[PDB]
Amino acid sequence: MTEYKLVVVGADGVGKSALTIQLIQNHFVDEYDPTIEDSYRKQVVIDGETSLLDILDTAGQEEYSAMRDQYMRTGEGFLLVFAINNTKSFEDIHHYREQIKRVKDSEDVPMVLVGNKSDLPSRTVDTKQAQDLARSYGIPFIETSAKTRQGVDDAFYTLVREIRKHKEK
Ligand SMILES: C#Cc1c(F)ccc2cc(O)cc(-c3ncc4c(N5C[C@H]6CC[C@@H](C5)N6)nc(OC[C@@]56CCCN5C[C@H](F)C6)nc4c3F)c12
Ligand SMILES: Nc1nc2c(ncn2[C@@H]2O[C@H](COP(=O)(O)OP(=O)(O)CP(=O)(O)O)[C@@H](O)[C@H]2O)c(=O)[nH]1
Ligand SMILES: [Mg+2]
Repeated sequence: MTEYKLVVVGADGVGKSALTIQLIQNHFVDEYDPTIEDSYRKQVVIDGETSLLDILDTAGQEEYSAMRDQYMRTGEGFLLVFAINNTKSFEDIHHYREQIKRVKDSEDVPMVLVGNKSDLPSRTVDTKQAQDLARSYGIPFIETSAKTRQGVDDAFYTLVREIRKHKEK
């Protein structure tokens, strides 16, 4: 069975774990341990292909050991998550993309930009700003809410499709 290694990255509090748990368990809860980093799996059918998604939900201290580089390098695609109510989380996207390009040693890594917490009224990052950034990176942009489930399947399935496009090259 086909398997895809997906990694969910971004600033604290943006909703990486809530997104992951929506994908796997189809629900939202008010609280998630902010400290837990681990991998999870879901079996999915995307465009008729059955596959296993192994999802690394990142967390924990900001450290750059060689071991951490090597683990990140096994990721085949990355969700770059920010929250639409947190400008700093959007500003930090650049850094996460640089670290991915560094460990993958490539300017062509499958990535999707994800603007999470789309249900909240307290927007500080404009949709247009995010679209322009994703266009500049050459990657898709998906608006999500882990709370309502808006966009969640689309974000993960779009990342799988980006991985397939890379595999065709
Ligand atoms: C992820 C990943 C990541 C990759 F995708 C790819 C390759 C990587 C190779 C690494 O060896 C290591 C990583 C990696 N591991 C953890 C990070 C992290 N933490 C602290 C918090 C926020 C998320 C979670 C984990 N808990 N924080 C920031 O950056 C935070 C900011 C704010 C304070 C200063 N820095 C610089 C920028 F300004 C942004 N980067 C991180 C990072 F790159 C990598
Ligand atoms: N309204 C709303 N709340 C969200 C959404 N996604 C996550 N949350 C909430 O935001 C907070 C952070 O959620 P969490 O999933 O732990 O984020 P994280 O990015 O995993 C935090 P860490 O970086 O420490 O692992 C929680 O209170 C969570 O329920 C969303 O789409 N909408
Ligand atoms: Mg988390």
